[PDB]
Amino acid sequence: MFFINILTLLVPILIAMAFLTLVERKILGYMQLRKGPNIVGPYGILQPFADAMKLFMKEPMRPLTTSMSLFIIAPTLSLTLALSLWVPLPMPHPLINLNLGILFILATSSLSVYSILWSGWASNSKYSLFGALRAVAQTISYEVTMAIILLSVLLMNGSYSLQTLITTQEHMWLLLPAWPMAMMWFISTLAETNRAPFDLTEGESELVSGFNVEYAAGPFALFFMAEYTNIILMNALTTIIFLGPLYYINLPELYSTNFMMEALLLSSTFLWIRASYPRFRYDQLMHLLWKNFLPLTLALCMWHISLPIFTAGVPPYM
Amino acid sequence: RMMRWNQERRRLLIEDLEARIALMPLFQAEKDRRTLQILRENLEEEAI
Amino acid sequence: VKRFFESYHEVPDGTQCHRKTYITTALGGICGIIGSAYSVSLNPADSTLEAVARVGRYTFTAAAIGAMFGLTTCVSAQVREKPDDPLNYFIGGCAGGLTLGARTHSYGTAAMGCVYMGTAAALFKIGKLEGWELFPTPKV
Amino acid sequence: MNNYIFVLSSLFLVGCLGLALKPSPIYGGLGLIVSGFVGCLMVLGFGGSFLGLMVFLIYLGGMLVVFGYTTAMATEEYPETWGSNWLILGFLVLGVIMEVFLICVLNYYDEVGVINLDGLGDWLMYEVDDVGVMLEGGIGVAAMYSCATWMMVVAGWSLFAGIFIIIEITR
Amino acid sequence: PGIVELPTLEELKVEEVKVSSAVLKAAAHHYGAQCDKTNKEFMLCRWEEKDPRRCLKEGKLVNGCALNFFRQIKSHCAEPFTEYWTCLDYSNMQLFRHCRQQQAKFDQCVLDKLGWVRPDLGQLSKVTKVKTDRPLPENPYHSRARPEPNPVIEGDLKPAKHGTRFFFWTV
Amino acid sequence: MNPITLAIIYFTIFLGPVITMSSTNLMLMWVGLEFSLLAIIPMLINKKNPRSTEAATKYFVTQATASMIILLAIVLNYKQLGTWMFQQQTNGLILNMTLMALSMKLGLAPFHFWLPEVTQGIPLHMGLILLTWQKIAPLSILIQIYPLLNSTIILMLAITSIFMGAWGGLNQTQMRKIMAYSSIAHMGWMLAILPYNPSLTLLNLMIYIILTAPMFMALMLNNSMTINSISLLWNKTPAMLTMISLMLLSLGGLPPLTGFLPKWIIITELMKNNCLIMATLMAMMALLNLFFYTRLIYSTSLTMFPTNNNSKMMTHQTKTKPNLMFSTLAIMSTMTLPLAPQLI
Amino acid sequence: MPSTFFNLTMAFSLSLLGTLMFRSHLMSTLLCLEGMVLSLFIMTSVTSLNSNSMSSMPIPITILVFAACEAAVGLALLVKVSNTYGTDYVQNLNLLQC
Amino acid sequence: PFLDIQKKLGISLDRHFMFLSAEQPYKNAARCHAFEKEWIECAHGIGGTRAKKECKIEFDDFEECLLRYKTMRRMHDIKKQREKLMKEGKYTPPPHHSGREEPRP
Amino acid sequence: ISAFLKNAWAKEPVLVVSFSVWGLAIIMPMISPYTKYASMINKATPYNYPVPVRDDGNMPDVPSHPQDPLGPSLDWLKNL
Amino acid sequence: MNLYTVIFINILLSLTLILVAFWLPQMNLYSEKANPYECGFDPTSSARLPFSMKFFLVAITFLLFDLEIALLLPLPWAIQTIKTSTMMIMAFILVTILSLGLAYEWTQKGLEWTE
Repeated sequence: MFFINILTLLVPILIAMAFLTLVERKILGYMQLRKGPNIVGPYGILQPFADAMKLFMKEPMRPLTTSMSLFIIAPTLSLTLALSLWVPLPMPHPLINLNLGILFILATSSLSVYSILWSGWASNSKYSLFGALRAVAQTISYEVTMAIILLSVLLMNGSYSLQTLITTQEHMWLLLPAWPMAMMWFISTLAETNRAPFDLTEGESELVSGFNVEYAAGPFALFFMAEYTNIILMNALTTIIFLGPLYYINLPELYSTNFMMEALLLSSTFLWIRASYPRFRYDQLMHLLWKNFLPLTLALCMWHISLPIFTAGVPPYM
Repeated sequence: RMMRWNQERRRLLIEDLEARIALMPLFQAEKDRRTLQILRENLEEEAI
Repeated sequence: VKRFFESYHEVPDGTQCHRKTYITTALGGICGIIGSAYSVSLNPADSTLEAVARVGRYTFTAAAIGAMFGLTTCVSAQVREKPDDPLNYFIGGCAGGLTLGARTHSYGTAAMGCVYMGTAAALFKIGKLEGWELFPTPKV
Repeated sequence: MNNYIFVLSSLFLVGCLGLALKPSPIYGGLGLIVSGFVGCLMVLGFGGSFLGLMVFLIYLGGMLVVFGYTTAMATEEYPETWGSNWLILGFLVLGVIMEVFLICVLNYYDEVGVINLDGLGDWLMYEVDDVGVMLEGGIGVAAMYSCATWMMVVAGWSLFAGIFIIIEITR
Repeated sequence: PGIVELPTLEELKVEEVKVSSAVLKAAAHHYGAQCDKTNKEFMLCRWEEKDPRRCLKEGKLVNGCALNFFRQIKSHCAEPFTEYWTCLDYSNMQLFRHCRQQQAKFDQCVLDKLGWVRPDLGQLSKVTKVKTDRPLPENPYHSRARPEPNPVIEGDLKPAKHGTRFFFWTV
Repeated sequence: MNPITLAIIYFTIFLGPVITMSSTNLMLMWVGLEFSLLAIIPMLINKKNPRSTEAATKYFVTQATASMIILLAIVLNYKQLGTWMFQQQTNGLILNMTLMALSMKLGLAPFHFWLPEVTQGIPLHMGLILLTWQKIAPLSILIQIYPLLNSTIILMLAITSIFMGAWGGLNQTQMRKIMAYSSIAHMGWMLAILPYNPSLTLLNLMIYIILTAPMFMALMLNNSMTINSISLLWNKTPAMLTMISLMLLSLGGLPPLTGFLPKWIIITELMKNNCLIMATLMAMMALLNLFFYTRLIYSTSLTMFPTNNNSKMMTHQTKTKPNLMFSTLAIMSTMTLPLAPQLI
Repeated sequence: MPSTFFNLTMAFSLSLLGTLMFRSHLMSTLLCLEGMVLSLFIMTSVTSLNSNSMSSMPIPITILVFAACEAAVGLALLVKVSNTYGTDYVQNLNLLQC
Repeated sequence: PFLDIQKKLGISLDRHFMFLSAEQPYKNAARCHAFEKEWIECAHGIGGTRAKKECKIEFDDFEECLLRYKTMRRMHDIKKQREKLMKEGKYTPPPHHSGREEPRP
Repeated sequence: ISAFLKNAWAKEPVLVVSFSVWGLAIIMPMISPYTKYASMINKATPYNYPVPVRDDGNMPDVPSHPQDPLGPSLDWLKNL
Repeated sequence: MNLYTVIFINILLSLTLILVAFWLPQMNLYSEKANPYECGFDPTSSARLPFSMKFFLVAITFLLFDLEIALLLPLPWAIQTIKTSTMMIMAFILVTILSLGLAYEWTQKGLEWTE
């Protein structure tokens, strides 16, 4: 039965990503005054399927200079990690209930970067190296403040468990107590998913394509599948942490559906931003974070250590 | 709001922990007898 | 085991020659191998066959010194009637020094080594009789 | 499951063996990532949690910076993998077989001692507070904020001085 | 050295509750109020003796008190109690906050029919007195006699004899 | 270095050893060791010349390896005895490894090849710290565990280092390397007498420090760093020659000078404990030290070496560098034997 | 516990061995040191968890902190030697022989 | 410690987490608390040299509690004999040890 | 310094906010009635068992039954 | 066992997709197709040569800051202490020291990329 639950958690998520691709294309088209995909199947629904079949039927390149082991391992790691991170998320009942779910999320996300790093180094191509060493700086940027922001927000939750946030937000969103942190966390997710205005590891304009330049066909398609699944995942994490849905032990369906609504809203906002803004430079990103968010982030962490004390509102443990 | 809600949760946590404390004596005796039974069964088999 | 080396003093000299010669040869070989390992780890040689030749030469030279020392000491103690007389170890150490000189193709080493090694062996024997203790333990 | 922990420790040994053989720093970082993962799993299986996750996080960050450094400085026209050098390959296999044989030898000479392959997995956990609540390693670690503030003082000073030391070494 | 002294399987036999965790939680508070002296005597026995083999007779009294308590509930407030602990069992962590109405029903039923009163938030957790004729176990650790200290030299300090007796220095 | 870096770095160098000697816990002693290790390196690499960088790297690698070995010893002692301090019941291999790794940190032979190179590379004012202040912590760690050490291992290391330092001193022309080798020899004596009576190990440490600091400040005076260079003091600064001679002879260990007291008292203790062979050999081989100090004395004070035309302007210009501490330490190190009973 | 501790001690031994024998790149030596750090931390963690000594779990984290600080110092030294010589090869670190 | 700054000043920077028998968070005593306490109270006063011979029984109990070598030997021997007897055919695993028991509360 | 503070407020608002929030984080805990209650609440939370203590007949305050008036009372927490 | 099962299932799914992608497509391998890519012209030099990192200082500083993150991550359990004043003072000192280190580095131009 647990396997049936695994199927119900994987297959729908992958389909949702598949159609995130289509939704992105159509939303961008409409915002740019064009219609986007609408000839392949009714209203373009079949475009993701056609794309996936084409990519997995195209010849996968194996460039001579590459290192086959890493060049093959990296995409597998990307998709595996992106799929795995969906494991412990309460919606409202996590498939896997982990006490330190937040730390597990951080560990998996951090290991995600190694897919890009190894793929870029293994490509043995100059643009691949450019992409990999830009991803390194992207990580050096976001990772410093992501942990502090999570610490500060969890300082009202009392434990790293995700499910505890359901009760934490029983009578209120955590957004209101920590809207200043919600924004920094949102930008941090934008950077982590490697998406605009922070899509500097695959920026077409500067590097023909980044880490994925030499990748082709199915090995390539895995990278994008993981990218979009990660978009959905990170916006789900935002929806659970901030913007808490409505949980009543009587109906988990209410939590599930409200979570879906909010997660779609945020995922749409990602594409909204993509179409709306230019691209940061890969030193401006580090400067931005380190010299604007970190000075504010440390102060906010100090303040959220103080808050439970001088308000006598310590979070419960358990 | 977070202050007030957290205080309420503290009260509820104290209530539950008090329930655990109330029931613990029964569990301690049950564990005592169970572990002693396991040990004596082991001793019998070891004897054979 | 250290039993092999401590067996050297199971029976006074002049007896069990072959066994004592074996023991001293083994001790000399061990010292030579240690020295060779140091001399190769530092001051490397051009070829790995050169390195192994060096270890062979050092080991065999040290083993030869030890074998000659043991043989001559036991032979002296046996032919003359004095079992525990340090002059025997002195003659053995001189024999070792002369063998070193021959191995190195030099008479000066022969003489210097004879004097120094003979004195060292004689002092060793004297210590063993008189109860001297190297590497003692705190008594205060 | 009986062999769970022993297998994890052996994998840790193999990862450390590769690191010791010292391939190119890229493969060294990959090997250390795998070893850090396996070590985190061993700690998790020994009842830990926070400590294993922390090691994994910090080591991921460290190897990220290390890789960035290697691409810039520790690089060669033809980086050498574990298999590229025949001596490295041969000694990798030799080390694996040597550890196998050493395990067998220790088991045979001491039927119960350093290794008890018979009876393996029977001594992983010794004791547990069955009805406890506050027994989680995070509590012990957080003790640095109350009962072991000297630890915090020394570590924080170490990082603080590290900032200045690093800046002036790289000047 | 000495043969351990495990109690026999026969004397490790007692009528047992055989009621689920949800039931025990639902009955906890009133079970902490009533059946206090018995449990507290047994607990003091555990802590004072430190030997599980020496408190069995008191633990069985604990079990008997629990059986009496639950028999009374089954006799009088049975149906409200069944409703209450069904609602509790449903909850994921058996949280009280989810079933308050049924809790009120059960509490009122017991208060009127059986005269019980629930404990306030700060009652069951306060240290309490206990009365027992069981003597205080002396040498509870079976401690060996502490070795006698070294003898202490007693006297009054005087200047060193013939100064600092170092080689040739006069003083 | 800006003032704040100076304050923090110097304060950390001072802190490390104090933590080591005031910590009851092995992990905290290890913390002190790491503090010293990390903080010294920027001072070493302050010059940023090719030799300085290499000296700093050598120091780093060696000291890091030593610290890891010590940490292994600590962790295994924990595994065994559930505590963070070494007990009489502690496994012998653990103490052997601790002695070995603290020997590597201290620079004792046969782990001594690293010290001469680092001392040669680094400038004098940091060479002083390296050869004086950085030995207090490791020797303290040993002294706190003195009753459990291994006499065989300690005597072997000590005699090895005496022989090695004596032999190495002869060949070197560089003052920095000469002082490194002198450090090795004196540490050899210190560890030789450690297991038997650590009070005399501390006495030797004090006297060696009190003799080395004056010599290092003497070298700093004219930045002398070679036999030839120091040979020009008869012209550049005649006054100092007398005390330089006396101080080199004391370090060598002649009777009237203080340097005798450490060696004489240590030989006395070893003989009390029946360590005749090692005592004799150490005393015999401690005379090569007098030889390669007497060569320096000949070069500087007793003979007048050729000078240069341009030293005349050095004569013309004024000097304000010698400190009060130079005079104090030099006199109190080379004229104190009559107060020896109070020292021991 | 026993088999785990044996394998962990062997792992630390192998990493120490790797550090003691070099192989040109200084970065690899630094990585070997870092691996010994990993093994020691694991040893301490498992020992503490086995003994249920929650007062000694503050110490593996200190190990990590100080090992990280020394690793950072090592990386800075690597940067400087690279600036000096163009590579990180340890062969170039031979000037002080004289 | 080499210099007793802490004892001199009356402070306890690091002397309170030296052994397993020290105060633990939330009063969770470490494994072998009783054994370690006995050993240390036995060894107080008398010097280390005398303790090494006059508290040996306590130390032996302590190391046995902490490492448990003899317990492993004993269990190994029991299960070895069980296997030998089973292969011979002279023993059967009783119901409660086999897999079907009357589970106790 | 009014001029420099006013300029900072506009040209580097991020740092102004950070320093102000840090200053408040330090100031407020000292200036607040509720600060004392945090440690009292954490002491009120009963993680371990309350160990009964043998009644030697001269212990006048500790109760004999949990519902007896004597002993600590969490009325302050109930109506914090 | 559930986490292991699900992670292995994810691994197997990814690996199966890769194997299908490598064994289904019709292939034609030749030197010009396989040779590396560089905007339509041949590589002037291999990509394994040294690539200067202009943010090395910030990269190292990241190590120490992440270890500070590690030191701080126990706070959610720490706050469940009785010595709340001590915990507050220690955390404040730690974060303030973090801020001072960052401020010194900034004022000393650590974060400005090296050219």
